[PDB]
Amino acid sequence: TDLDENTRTVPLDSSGTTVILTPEQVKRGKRLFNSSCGNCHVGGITKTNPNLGLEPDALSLATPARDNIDALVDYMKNPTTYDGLESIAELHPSVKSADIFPKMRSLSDEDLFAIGGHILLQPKLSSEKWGGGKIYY
Amino acid sequence: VAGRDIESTGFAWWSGNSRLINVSGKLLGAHVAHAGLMVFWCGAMTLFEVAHYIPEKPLYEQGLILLPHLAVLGWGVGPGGEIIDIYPYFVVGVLHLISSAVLGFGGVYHSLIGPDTLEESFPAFGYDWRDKNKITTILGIHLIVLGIGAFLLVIKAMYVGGIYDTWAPGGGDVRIIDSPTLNPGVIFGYVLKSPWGGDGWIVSVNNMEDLVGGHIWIGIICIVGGFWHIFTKPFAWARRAYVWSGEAYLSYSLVAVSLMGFIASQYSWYNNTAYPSEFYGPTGPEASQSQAFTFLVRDQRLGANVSSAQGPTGLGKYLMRSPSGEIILGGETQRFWDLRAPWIEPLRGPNGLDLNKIKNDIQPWQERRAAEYMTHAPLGSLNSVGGVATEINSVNYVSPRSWLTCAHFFLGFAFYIGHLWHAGRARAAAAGFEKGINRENEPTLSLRPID
Amino acid sequence: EGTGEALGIDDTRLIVPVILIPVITFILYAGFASEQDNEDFFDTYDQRR
Amino acid sequence: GLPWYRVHTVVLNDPGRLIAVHLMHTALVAGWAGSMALYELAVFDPSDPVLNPMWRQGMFVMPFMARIGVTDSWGGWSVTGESVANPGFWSFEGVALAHIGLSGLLFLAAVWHWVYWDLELFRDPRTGNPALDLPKIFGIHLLLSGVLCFGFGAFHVTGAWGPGIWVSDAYGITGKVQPVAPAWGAEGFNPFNPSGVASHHIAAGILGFLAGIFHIAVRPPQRLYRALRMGNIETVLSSSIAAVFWSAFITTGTMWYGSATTPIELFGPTRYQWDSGYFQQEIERRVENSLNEGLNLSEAWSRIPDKLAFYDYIGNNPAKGGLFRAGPMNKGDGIAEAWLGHPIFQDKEGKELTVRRMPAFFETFPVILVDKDGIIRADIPFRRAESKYSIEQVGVTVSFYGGKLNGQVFKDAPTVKKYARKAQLGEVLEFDRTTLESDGVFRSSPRGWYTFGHANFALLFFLGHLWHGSRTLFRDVFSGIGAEVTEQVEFGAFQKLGDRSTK
Amino acid sequence: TVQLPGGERVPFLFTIKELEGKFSSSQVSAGTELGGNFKTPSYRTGLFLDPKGRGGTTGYDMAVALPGLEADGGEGQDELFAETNKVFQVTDGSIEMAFNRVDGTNGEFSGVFVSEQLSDTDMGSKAPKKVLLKGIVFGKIEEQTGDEDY
Amino acid sequence: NVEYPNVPYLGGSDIIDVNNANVRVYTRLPGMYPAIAKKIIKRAPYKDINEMLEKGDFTAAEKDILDKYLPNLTALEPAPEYVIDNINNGLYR
Ligand code: CLA
Ligand code: CLA
Ligand code: CLA
Ligand code: CLA
Ligand code: CLA
Ligand code: CLA
Ligand code: CLA
Ligand code: CLA
Ligand SMILES: CC1=CCCC(C)(C)[C@H]1/C=C/C(C)=C/C=C/C(C)=C/C=C/C=C(C)/C=C/C=C(C)/C=C/C1=C(C)CCCC1(C)C
Ligand SMILES: CC1=CCCC(C)(C)[C@H]1/C=C/C(C)=C/C=C/C(C)=C/C=C/C=C(C)/C=C/C=C(C)/C=C/C1=C(C)CCCC1(C)C
Ligand SMILES: CC1=CCCC(C)(C)[C@H]1/C=C/C(C)=C/C=C/C(C)=C/C=C/C=C(C)/C=C/C=C(C)/C=C\C1=C(C)CCCC1(C)C
Repeated sequence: TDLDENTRTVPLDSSGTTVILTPEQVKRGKRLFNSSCGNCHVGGITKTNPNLGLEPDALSLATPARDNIDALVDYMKNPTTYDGLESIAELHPSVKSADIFPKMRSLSDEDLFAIGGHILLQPKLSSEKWGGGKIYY
Repeated sequence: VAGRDIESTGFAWWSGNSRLINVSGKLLGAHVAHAGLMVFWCGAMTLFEVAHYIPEKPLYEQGLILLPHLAVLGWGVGPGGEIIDIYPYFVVGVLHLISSAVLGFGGVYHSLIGPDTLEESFPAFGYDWRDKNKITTILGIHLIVLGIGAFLLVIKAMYVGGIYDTWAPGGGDVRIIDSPTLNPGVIFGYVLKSPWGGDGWIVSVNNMEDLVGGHIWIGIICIVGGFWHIFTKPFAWARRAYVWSGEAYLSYSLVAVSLMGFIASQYSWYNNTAYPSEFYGPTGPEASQSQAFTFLVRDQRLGANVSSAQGPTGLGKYLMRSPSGEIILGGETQRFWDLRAPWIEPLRGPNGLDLNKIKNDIQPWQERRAAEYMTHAPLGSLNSVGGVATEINSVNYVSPRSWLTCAHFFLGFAFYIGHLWHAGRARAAAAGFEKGINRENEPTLSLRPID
Repeated sequence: EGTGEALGIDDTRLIVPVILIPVITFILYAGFASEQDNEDFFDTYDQRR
Repeated sequence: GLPWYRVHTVVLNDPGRLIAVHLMHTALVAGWAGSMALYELAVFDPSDPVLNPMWRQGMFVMPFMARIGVTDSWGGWSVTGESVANPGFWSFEGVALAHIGLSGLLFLAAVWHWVYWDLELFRDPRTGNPALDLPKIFGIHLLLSGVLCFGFGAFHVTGAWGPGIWVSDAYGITGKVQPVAPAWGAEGFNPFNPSGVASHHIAAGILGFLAGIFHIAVRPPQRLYRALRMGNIETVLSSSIAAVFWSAFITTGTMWYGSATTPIELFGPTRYQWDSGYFQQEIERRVENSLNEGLNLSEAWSRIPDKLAFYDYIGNNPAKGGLFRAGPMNKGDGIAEAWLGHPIFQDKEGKELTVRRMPAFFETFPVILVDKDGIIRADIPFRRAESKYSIEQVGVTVSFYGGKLNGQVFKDAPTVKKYARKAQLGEVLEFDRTTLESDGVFRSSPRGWYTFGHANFALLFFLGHLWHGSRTLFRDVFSGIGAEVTEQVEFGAFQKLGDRSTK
Repeated sequence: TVQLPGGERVPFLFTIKELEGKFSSSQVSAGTELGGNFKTPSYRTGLFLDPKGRGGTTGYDMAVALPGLEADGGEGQDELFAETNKVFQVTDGSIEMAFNRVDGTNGEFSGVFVSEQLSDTDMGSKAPKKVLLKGIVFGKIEEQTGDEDY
Repeated sequence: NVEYPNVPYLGGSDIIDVNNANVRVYTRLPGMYPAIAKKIIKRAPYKDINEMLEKGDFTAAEKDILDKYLPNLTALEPAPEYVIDNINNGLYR
């Protein structure tokens, strides 16, 4: 099947609103994800802390829930622990910590939007590959 | 056509350069043109790296191999090994590229229109391969030149800007090496150290004082030896122990250069002082110890007592004892317990990793460095898919250490093969049976039968 | 192991063989060498033994 | 002199001595047949034919006796299971002794032909040299082959003056030696129709007989005589090896895939009966029509014969043994004693789980209990931590129906797991592992061993056919090439290769 | 791990884990002795897998390399239950440290100890052997800082 | 151990056995993984969930989270083979 709009529609906000990503947006999101965070987050996993992956189950059960574009984009600038009680900006790539993480310095709001779109688009592409790990390679 | 065909020389086109052995001027042109090739590649490649360099990523993640050398020499890099300016790299590139034009003109001149043999028009430069004194004078001149190069590195490290010390107090930084170690027991203590684990021979340089002081020693040695060879002739023990032909000299240079290739490959693989991990990326030992460090910090943060945690086999999951008793990171990093890097020494006491520092005083920057070096291990494919062989195609990355080590190990083995070929041929041609066995006087038929 | 001794020589005893055995071999080789015609030659190798 | 690999070439041009060596080889083969029969009878256990048949005991050569009539023993037992009251001479023992006696007589004939070799029968009247009129000898032998084929088809297999042949039902439950009427028509070419054997052996034999009358009467054309080197016996050797490996491949195929000439109760089932669930489907339809008759699971499964349940078991598969796991099939899993019945797996609620069966390819297969539609429901985990489909979590009970363990409802998790491991291998049985000291690794049936041996022999005899065809067609250049080769082999010297009249 | 006369190898986990030592006084000095019992965990944990992929917390629950042995409906592989059933068993030991030197300036003390425990059981397959260790001890006594989080 | 009847409560079911469950299982229950689970596993052996709430030293917000997820939590007999691997069992992804 084509990259239809049904695949390209991803949740935007916590209420339930959706947004249809453009092909340029998903292309840029894939490139930015592979360049800025693929080293640890290849395949929707976390190499440094595999307890917390990027699969939709983990993002949905995060506090705040990270299964939407606004929540993901806020995480890319105000990262926190899985329960949302401690700031981990000094240990996580964030646009507010780009001097110590020189890959986040060039990202704009649209870049963060595209990266979140890539993250939310992936699980629709595969039933278990995104965040599945070795078992589904 | 004379001197350039099989009929008048006995060498085919594919052994074409073998027709240059006794043609001194044309051979000089060959050498100078090839040196022009070398400097051309240096300038062109470092300009290519400057053009493809993006200021976001570090050098080791971008596939850059040459700009790390200039950064180590102390150009355009600030504290923490952050490349702040890349204009000196451009200057070095353009200088090499422009000098390549001069060297190429000289080589093409001497190859095509220059005198064929220098032994009648320029007796000072002309030579015979069998004239030991003149060849030794040439060798001594080149030794003096090499000593001048070593002293150029010394001058750069001591006076002109200084070099990048990754072990510097605070973070790694460009600093003047004011007090190199000139003690013979240290410099030649490195040379006589073993190559095995923990010793490392000359790959185990852990400070720039030893490096600069031993480069002073190399400069003094080379200049003294060059003046020795200019004013001396080979002794009788040497005169009977070598084949005095051009191919023999080539084979000697080939074996030496092959050994250097192997040593340089292991320098790039294991050393992280002359090849700082912030320019060339983590070593394999560094990446493994970084994985162990990251998961130690994670599990300690989650309530585990890492010192008392038991792995599956009874050994430490995070911390154990080395075979000599030092407290070391556990798991399969136990083999890499000889790693010493500026980001992990801070937690190291006399008896190994200090448990108090490991428990209470691991800084966030150490965790960041460990995560970065874990995710950027030397593992990768020929098509540059970073990670283990069973990884997926999302990360495009092979460490510069892997490239340099593999390339120079390859070339070292290849040049050992070249040495074997050329040394055997030199011996056979000197003895005079490099073309075949004489049907008239076959040595085997004169030999008494065995058994 | 991993201590960095020059040539692995941790005991001073190890040097006695390491220096003397080459010296006895050198002494035996010198009797051969002194018997040779040690003048220079213009050839790829010496055919005189 | 004559190197070790050419030693049997001295008898190449000595027809009497050739007959002698052929006689000695025939004597050795007949003696092997007799001795193998005697050893098998010594080690055979005729007590239990349904759970310890011939093919479970490693009986290689006895099924070939039982295939075409010899189903009885002088000891008062039969492979069919019945007790013989008055066995005839032609039992297993009588066949073995007859083969030994024939071996001795053939040995004596070999001795006579070796000593008395210079007979006028072997000398050409025209030239006086020793020779063999191979095209006419072939016609005589083809007459003999046709007569024997027709006699076997018309008298032995049809039982007009013979026992008949082994015939069995679709599932190897009721099989016996009986006559088969010839199946003339297309049905005779069904490989699983035993009647097609008779139709073959009659008709083919007749044609063979007619062919003999041709070859004795009609001399070869000169063109084929010079092309095939009919005056060279090594032509006959090459062609015979060719036909022999052809037959070996065909027999290997009919053995592995099965046919009417390889009954399962004589050689065990095939791998494909296990792969397609051939016996599982039959057992299922039997119990289904029993249930439709008003019976319950216990009664329905009790009506399934033990032999049919024994066929539905992976250990009987020929594709489970090993190259160096040697001996009877009983030396592996053991001697089957009884059938414990069908283990229905009632989950915690009551849904029927089923353990996925081991494919023959896998030495070790995970124990997973798929649902009716087949979504995985329960399994035996490798990693117990974070286990979703453990039998403990889901909850399973094993209710046995049929067999000796009938009407028993185990509902603990351990005992459920133990019988899940058994149900992975098909039907569950009890085994004696002490009589033969069995080591618990599966072996191959006689079907698999026949297939292995004859496949390898067929390939090696293809090599032999290549070698001897090469020799007979290149006899003139055996010792090496002469000087004539240098002129013809030049490029463009002759318009036609080899021929020198051209240019 | 150690090797005995005859060439038999005994692995053991020399440990004082979960020790409950009792001082022989209200003040540590030369002649004071600290002693008590401790619980030694298993040499191998549950995650350890034997050469045939069998463990406590994971692994096969059968001898997979003998499917014909598991084919039997009567007993199956019940004979190999002792080797297949991996059991994490925590053993007991005792230690008696005797302090022969003590310092009040640094809080440091040193002396000798004798400890008794049991060796590796291979998850219950082996029978444990008693191990008697003797040696030297160092230690220090300080004031609780409140950040130890014991 | 070819039999361990408390496997379902090791992280694969809706109920979690606190005494011998890995930290990773608390990722299933929102708001408990990094902070609450650390204190759950610190004083791991509990007679029951009530003794866990009394003994765990939880702050008021942590107690509120635990009140939310009480029916998902239990405390069975501690298993040494599983307690030793309660923070890192080698199960990563
Ligand atoms: C590093 C590479 C290298 C170098 C430096 C040389 C150099 C040389 N080779 Mg060559 N050679 C090489 C590789 C190389 N070779 C290889 C790979 C092969 C195998 C095919 C050969 C096969 C070979 C044979 C068979 C022979 C030589 C010979 C020679 C010598 C004489 C050339 C001559 O008169 O040709 C004349 C060539 C030409 C007129 C063609 C034009 C070539 C132009 C000058 C190249 C342009 C270069 C550059 C763009 C100019 C820049 C100018 C500057 C001002 C900017 C010369 C010293 C000859 C020799 O030994 O003579 C005694 C000889 O017979 N070579
Ligand atoms: C391996 C290098 C090499 C060698 C051994 C030779 C050898 C020779 N060349 Mg030369 N040549 C070379 C490279 C080389 N060349 C190059 C690179 C070029 C291209 C520019 C030329 C171009 C060239 C030409 C065009 C001619 C020769 C000729 C000659 C011959 C005479 C040299 C002479 O009179 O010197 C005299 C020396 C000088 C004039 C140099 C003076 C020094 C100046 C001022 C530079 C100072 C540099 C400074 C010290 C460096 C500081 C270093 C610091 C950065 C650390 C001789 C056989 C001649 C020949 O064969 O005629 C038939 C000839 O006509 N060569
Ligand atoms: C490019 C470098 C170079 C080259 C090609 C030569 C070539 C020569 N030198 Mg030497 N020489 C050089 C540099 C060089 N020298 C320098 C810089 C010095 C110091 C001043 C000397 C001092 C010197 C003297 C005093 C003499 C020579 C002599 C000789 C001749 C004999 C060489 C021999 O048999 O060595 C034999 C080598 C050995 C027996 C072993 C070397 C000992 C070192 C310390 C080994 C240490 C171990 C090492 C680290 C192991 C690992 C190495 C690894 C790379 C494989 C020959 C013409 C002889 C001659 O006839 O002069 C007129 C002579 O007597 N040279
Ligand atoms: C395709 C050919 C090829 C290419 C492209 C390269 C490329 C490279 N090699 Mg080389 N190499 C090759 C073939 C090749 N090699 C072969 C066949 C061998 C033999 C086996 C080697 C053996 C070899 C070794 C032994 C080493 C390299 C290394 C290198 C790297 C650095 C080059 C350098 O600076 O050298 C050195 C350059 C020179 C000798 C030229 C003169 C340098 C002067 C004296 C420096 C002056 C410095 C001073 C501070 C300047 C300022 C002065 C003043 C203002 C104060 C580079 C990636 C190095 C590396 O990183 O290895 C891991 C290294 O150590 N190579
Ligand atoms: C310092 C470097 C050096 C120098 C100056 C020379 C010089 C010479 N070599 Mg060479 N040689 C070298 C390194 C060197 N060699 C090495 C490292 C090897 C080992 C691989 C060889 C192997 C070698 C052989 C086998 C022969 C020579 C010969 C010669 C002479 C003629 C070569 C020619 O005209 O080629 C012209 C160039 C070409 C035809 C281009 C060929 C390009 C090839 C096909 C590409 C590489 C293929 C493959 C990847 C190599 C794998 C190598 C393996 C060990 C890993 C000349 C004196 C020949 C001779 O007559 O000696 C007296 C000769 O027979 N050399
Ligand atoms: C109406 C009379 C009649 C009837 C009913 C039959 C019935 C039969 N004939 Mg036929 N037959 C008859 C007359 C009759 N024949 C006559 C008059 C002749 C002439 C003498 C023959 C000659 C004849 C031959 C030569 C063969 C049969 C065979 C058969 C059987 C076919 C079914 C079967 O099992 O095939 C199974 C066998 C096949 C389907 C033949 C396979 C042929 C392929 C091409 C072989 C390929 C081999 C090759 C080397 C492999 C390379 C690759 C590999 C290594 C991977 C069956 C019993 C076949 C047989 O004996 O089967 C056991 C057989 O081969 N018949
Ligand atoms: C192709 C013909 C054939 C076939 C299919 C079978 C089939 C069978 N025979 Mg065998 N058997 C045959 C010929 C055949 N036999 C012959 C000619 C003899 C007389 C020697 C025997 C004697 C015999 C006996 C005594 C017994 C069997 C038994 C069996 C059964 C088990 C087979 C086994 O374990 O193999 C195991 C085979 C191997 C371990 C080796 C196979 C792999 C290759 C061929 C090895 C080649 C090695 C090579 C020559 C190099 C050796 C080097 C040397 C220096 C050591 C099986 C039904 C057993 C049975 O159940 O009887 C009731 C039994 O006890 N057979
Ligand atoms: C029935 C078929 C048959 C017949 C009649 C012959 C006959 C002959 N072959 Mg043989 N050959 C055959 C099949 C046959 N071959 C096959 C299938 C192959 C392929 C492997 C060969 C390959 C072959 C070669 C390559 C050569 C011969 C040669 C010969 C001649 C001399 C052999 C000799 O003296 O060996 C003497 C043999 C020995 C002293 C010991 C052999 C021991 C063997 C290897 C192992 C044990 C065998 C075992 C006891 C019985 C096998 C059972 C059977 C069911 C396979 C002779 C005319 C030779 C020839 O042409 O000479 C002019 C020759 O060089 N043959
Ligand atoms: C000034 C500036 C600003 C921005 C960047 C920019 C790059 C544009 C830069 C410009 C740089 C420029 C224009 C650099 C010029 C460099 C030039 C022309 C270099 C040329 C070097 C010449 C070389 C090697 C010659 C070597 C030739 C050889 C062995 C020939 C070999 C051969 C010979 C001798 C005989 C037989 C045949 C064979 C084998 C081919
Ligand atoms: C080595 C090898 C390679 C490949 C196959 C295999 C792995 C199986 C293995 C074995 C191969 C082979 C070819 C084995 C074959 C064995 C053979 C041919 C054994 C021979 C058995 C023959 C016997 C007893 C004959 C008995 C004869 C007797 C009393 C005769 C006596 C008599 C005589 C002589 C005169 C008349 C009266 C009377 C009493 C009948
Ligand atoms: C520069 C630098 C950087 C980092 C810190 C460090 C301290 C290492 C510092 C100093 C480094 C130093 C001082 C390095 C010096 C290296 C040395 C002296 C290496 C020695 C190499 C010598 C070699 C192969 C000798 C081999 C000679 C041979 C077979 C001669 C020939 C022969 C002989 C002897 C007998 C048999 C026949 C044959 C084959 C003709």
